Amino acid sequence: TARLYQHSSKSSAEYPNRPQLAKYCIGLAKYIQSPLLEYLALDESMYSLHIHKHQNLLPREKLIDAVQTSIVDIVNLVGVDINEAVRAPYHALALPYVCGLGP
Amino acid sequence: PQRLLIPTVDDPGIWGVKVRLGKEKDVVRQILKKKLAREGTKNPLEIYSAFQRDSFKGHVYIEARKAEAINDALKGNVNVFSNNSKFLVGIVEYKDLLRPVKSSDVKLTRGSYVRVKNGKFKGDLAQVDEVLENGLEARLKLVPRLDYGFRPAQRLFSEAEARVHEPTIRRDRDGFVTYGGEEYYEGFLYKTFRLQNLIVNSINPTLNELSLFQSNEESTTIDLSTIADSLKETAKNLVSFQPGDNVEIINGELNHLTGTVSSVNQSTIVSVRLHSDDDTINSETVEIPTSDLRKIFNVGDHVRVIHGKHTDDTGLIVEVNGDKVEFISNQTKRTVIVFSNYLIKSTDSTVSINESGRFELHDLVQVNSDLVGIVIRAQKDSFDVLC
Amino acid sequence: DGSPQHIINEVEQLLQFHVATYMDNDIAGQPQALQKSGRPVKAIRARLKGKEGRLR
Amino acid sequence: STTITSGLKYSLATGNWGEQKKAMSSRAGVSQVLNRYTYSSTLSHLRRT
Amino acid sequence: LEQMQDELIQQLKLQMEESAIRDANNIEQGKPAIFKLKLLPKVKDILLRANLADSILDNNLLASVRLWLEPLPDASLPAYQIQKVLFDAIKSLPIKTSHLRESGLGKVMVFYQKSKRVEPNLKRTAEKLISDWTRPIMG
Amino acid sequence: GSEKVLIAQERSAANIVQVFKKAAPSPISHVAEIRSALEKGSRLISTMQ
Amino acid sequence: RERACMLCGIVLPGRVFMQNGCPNCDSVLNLRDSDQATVNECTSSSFEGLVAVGDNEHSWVAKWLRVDRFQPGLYAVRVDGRLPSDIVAALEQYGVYYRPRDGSVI
Amino acid sequence: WEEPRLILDQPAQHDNINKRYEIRFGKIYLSRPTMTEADGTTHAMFPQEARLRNLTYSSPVYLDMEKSMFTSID
Amino acid sequence: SQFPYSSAPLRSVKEVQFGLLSPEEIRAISVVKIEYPEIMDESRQRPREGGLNDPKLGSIDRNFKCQTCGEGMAECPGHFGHMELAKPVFHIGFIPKIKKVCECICMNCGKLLLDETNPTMAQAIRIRDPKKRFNAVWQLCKTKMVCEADAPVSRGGCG
Amino acid sequence: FGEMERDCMIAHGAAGFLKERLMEASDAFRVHVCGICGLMSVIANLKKNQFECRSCKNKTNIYQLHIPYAAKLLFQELMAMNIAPRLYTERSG
Amino acid sequence: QGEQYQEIIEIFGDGTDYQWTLDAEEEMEQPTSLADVFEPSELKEKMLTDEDNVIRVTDLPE
Ligand SMILES: [Zn+2]
Ligand SMILES: [Zn+2]
Ligand SMILES: [Zn+2]
Ligand SMILES: [Zn+2]
Repeated sequence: TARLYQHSSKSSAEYPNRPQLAKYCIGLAKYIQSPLLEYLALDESMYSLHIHKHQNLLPREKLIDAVQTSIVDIVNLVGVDINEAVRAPYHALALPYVCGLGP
Repeated sequence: PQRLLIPTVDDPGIWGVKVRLGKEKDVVRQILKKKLAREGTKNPLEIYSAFQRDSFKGHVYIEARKAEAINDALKGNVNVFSNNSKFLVGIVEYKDLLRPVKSSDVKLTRGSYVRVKNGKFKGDLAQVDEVLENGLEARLKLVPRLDYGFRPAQRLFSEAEARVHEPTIRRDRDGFVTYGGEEYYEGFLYKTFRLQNLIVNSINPTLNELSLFQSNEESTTIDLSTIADSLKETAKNLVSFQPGDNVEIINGELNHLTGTVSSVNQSTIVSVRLHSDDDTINSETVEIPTSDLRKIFNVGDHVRVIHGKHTDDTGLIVEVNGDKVEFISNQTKRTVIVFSNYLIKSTDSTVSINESGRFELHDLVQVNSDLVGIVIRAQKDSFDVLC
Repeated sequence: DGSPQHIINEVEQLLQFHVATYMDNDIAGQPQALQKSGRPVKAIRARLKGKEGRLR
Repeated sequence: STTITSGLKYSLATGNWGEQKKAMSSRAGVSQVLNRYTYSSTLSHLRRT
Repeated sequence: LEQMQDELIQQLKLQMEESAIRDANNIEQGKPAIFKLKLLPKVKDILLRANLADSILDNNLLASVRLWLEPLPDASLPAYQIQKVLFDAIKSLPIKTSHLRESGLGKVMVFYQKSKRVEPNLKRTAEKLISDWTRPIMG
Repeated sequence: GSEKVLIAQERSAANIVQVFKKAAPSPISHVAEIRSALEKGSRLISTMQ
Repeated sequence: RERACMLCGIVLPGRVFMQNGCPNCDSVLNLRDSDQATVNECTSSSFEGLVAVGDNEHSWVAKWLRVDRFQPGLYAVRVDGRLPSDIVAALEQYGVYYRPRDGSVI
Repeated sequence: WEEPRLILDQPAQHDNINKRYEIRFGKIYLSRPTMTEADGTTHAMFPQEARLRNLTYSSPVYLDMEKSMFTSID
Repeated sequence: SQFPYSSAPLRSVKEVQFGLLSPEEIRAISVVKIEYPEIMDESRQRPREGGLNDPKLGSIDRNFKCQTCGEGMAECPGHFGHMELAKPVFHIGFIPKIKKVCECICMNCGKLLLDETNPTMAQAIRIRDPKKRFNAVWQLCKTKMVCEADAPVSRGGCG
Repeated sequence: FGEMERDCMIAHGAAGFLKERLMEASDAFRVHVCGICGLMSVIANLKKNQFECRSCKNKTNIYQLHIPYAAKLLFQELMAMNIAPRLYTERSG
Repeated sequence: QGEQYQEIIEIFGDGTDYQWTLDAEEEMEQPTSLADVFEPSELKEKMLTDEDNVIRVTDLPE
């Protein structure tokens, strides 16, 4: 997730005065601190990761649905602190995957 | 009255004389001083009035009746050039020399959205909450730019983060917060800015800033009068015509008529050849103002987007829902809905992908951990990779 | 903004002079357009004539 | 003093015997670099018209 | 000579009135005004002829010029070609106070000056013409 | 740091009358010209023909 | 420092307006007997088009600017700012009509 | 001494006082050539040093200017 | 073989046709409109768009590429822009020719002062060479100082 | 290689040597021309392999010429003075 | 003077012959739907369409 984070415009806006390698280090530290939220921050880019060896044989909608159901399962396993999600937009990434909610 | 005061033949003449730049008011004051000093003498300065205008640089206009009076008035002055660069002002120009300027805008209206010329908030849209009576400054509603301890991106004032990074916040009212000497009202900065720091015309609004400003009023973009005016201005200015374009007429006696642009002269007169069932009418060319022309888009024509999020996208028109036009793209190969004001009939794409992305053509790009490929075709926001 | 005909004539003659001396700065019977150093401006016409011109 | 100083220095350095802005349509070559290839050439250059 | 020119100009006046009536009726019937544009070249050629100015002022063709310049009741302005040709003709002819009194073109000129859909160049020319026509009255 | 030498300039003398013959394609057949220079400073003032 | 009197159109230094008042408008404005707020509301330092008049009676410019009945001196074609509503009503009480010189009214 | 007198006049009326301001040029003083360094010191210059350091072998010229303040009331 | 490959066939020039450039052609061949006198954006590289050194006009730098054709400095030929004038002006090289044409035609109704009815005019018409034809027509119509309302039957003249 | 040397090579009749001197040993350049307007206004992206004269609105009638760079400069300077030198690869009659 | 003022009024009119035309012109010069304020492809991304309100109001998991 760090290699995609360092090029994301969100990271560039967050840290305008920092080079790419600093963003790579920040991505690594954020991945260590919370892997789930770092995977969530990729948004559409997380379907291009190496998930399975034969993941290219599936239709795109099938892969997206499988990934989304896995995220819903894992997020509802973990739980979301609603006040933090309301205040910190970084933690609000898991709120659409809460059971009964959506984007 | 005002209309009766227009000049006549028997009114005193007006002469204009070129002077050095920046000394016009100095010449005016010197002429007034000499007129006052020589008043009541044997040879008084036989003039009547003298003035100058800031816009008409390098010109000083004196109202008199004799050229010798002008020579006497200019005698003893150093700002006047060596040659007698004097001319007779036409009588019709007398009213024009004293006509006012900047009338378009009686005054700045409170609540309008304006852009900032310079400063740390250079280019950010700001709402005119208050207009100072002096007219040199005005208090404005802005989006704060702070790092809380080269400028940070604009964002609504976060009181909690400000307190965490700096616990020296002061409070005076409810919803009115003072942080770092700057007054923030419910997340929006209220700071006075000078008149010379603002753009009050040709203002281009964005959905993001509009939503960010109207979010605090608990009703999304509730206000749409100035926004509609900005839409009208952008729609009128963005329309550019070319020969051979099929256009339709909105007003005038020739309303609801189709025609093809034959030639374009300047940017306000367009000669159009109309199409109709009568052959004798089809052989006539009519020059029509651009303000009463609307482009005609037929189904199945290559059109290139002028401006917007889908800029430089080409394709074939599929559905024409009046103002809104739908077309299948060429690059993304998907249907895109863009307004008809943003379309130009370009039969070929010829899109250059230079100065985009991070990838030259035929670059060997690592797709993921264990995948690699070569860029085959490049697009504005996508790439084609051969594994 | 505002149109005193004399000022229009002056500025439009200045524009005509600039466009004319951009192409031909050897116009007989009028002064040449000069650089800030005092040397005359090298027009397009002077690039094409003489021993050192484009052709020869 | 820079007027006289610069005018004299420019005219002697470049050979244009006039005002610097008036270099066009002015006499040139009034001042030249002294020839020092041999003694006789220096004498000849010092006695030239 | 002059009588033949007067007869031809009166015939042109009748043709212009008939064309204006036909175009107004067609506009009321949902059809564009085409007759005025068709008659425009002949009217332009006649107006550009300098020696016919005296006969034009004698026959009061400026009344029909005002009628063409008069906006139709649907609040639709005439074609820009008609306005430009008539303004150029007005500039090319020496219109006096008596001719203005006979024709009443000042009302339409004031309307064109005050209107905003009219081109600003036409606005400036109308202002200049109004100033020139007010010039002899006060001196 | 560059050695510069002034070259003597040759000019016609002032305050002397010189009579010349104008060429054939001209109404003038002879001319008598004098150039006048004040003794103090030796500077040209006026030319009279 | 100079300010342009909104009503009559004359231009004088602001300290002159405070200490002595407007020589022409003193019959209806009482600028000398007025505080700094009223002076600012009737004299503006932001103006354009300096005008010097020698003979008010015969100058067509003075008649066009409606200053032919005033003291000769520095005058402004356009003055930024308008008179307040209370001062306008007070002038209407005196029977004098106020015509703005801001250019926006014509 | 060709043009030894610059003259400025001002018939001030602001009590008529006709004031003439004029300056006269006097003697010319010359010196031997001198060299002024960046640190501010000065010393006599010789041509070999001027050749080596790319200086100009020149000497200052001084002129006596006398100012007088003429005034006549008439 | 010192040039990179191109699929366009290689031919030689057989004819050069001269002429004037029309405003429509100038607008059509242009790639950008020039309206900003300032050469540099903010004196911090990256020249201003719409200025006299717009990057679409071509690249004259080693490391930069043209934003119009995408080619390098060695291959890019350069591209033209246009600049709309507020008022029309004379082309300095054609002013005497404009004067002669003005003499040749009528300033009110844009027609030649003489028609083919005059046999000398017909003879002037017959010569194929445009320069000599113009010279003959000008030598004839220069004398004629009045547009003819009727035929010397109306020829369309305004008189 | 001045003008007199050019005349001497003309007098020798060696056209190939003259062409090689003035092109291969000097500013040899390659341009693209529209087959309709005959102007050097083609926008060629050789690696993208797309040619287009936007004015004439054609993509197929386009040729390449080998001309001196000074000739290209001369034609562009003429175009700057509103003259239109059109290069065609066929005769008309 | 009054007589020439009346003559000027007769020649140039008081404007009432076309004041109603001017009022109609000003009325037609003067005039909100988000479908016309921004592009549908921008409305959809910002969840501003009617279908997003239908999804948000319906009592079912999204
Ligand atoms: Zn006052
Ligand atoms: Zn290029
Ligand atoms: Zn004619
Ligand atoms: Zn072409």
